[PDB]
Amino acid sequence: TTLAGELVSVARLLDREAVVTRYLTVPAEDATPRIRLIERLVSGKVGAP
Amino acid sequence: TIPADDIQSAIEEYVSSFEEVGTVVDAGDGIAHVEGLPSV
Repeated sequence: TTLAGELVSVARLLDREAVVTRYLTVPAEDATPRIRLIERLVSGKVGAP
Repeated sequence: TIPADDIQSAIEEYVSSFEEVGTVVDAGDGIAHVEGLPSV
């Protein structure tokens, strides 16, 4: 239920700021910069799963 | 929860990212489009 509470506002933010949505969407090969992007953004925001 | 609007930082070091084989996405009649290749 808190995975809901987490992920739903994750989606809220990702929707309202489409600019970085684009950058974490670019299908370049090595995700590592993008996983760093999203975790650097919201690691201290959420639970691990 | 919500970030402190520091997304611009996240993106600017996402490109602080700074092995480069772009992939063809479209092709036809002597014109191609290539994805990737951030430093061309």
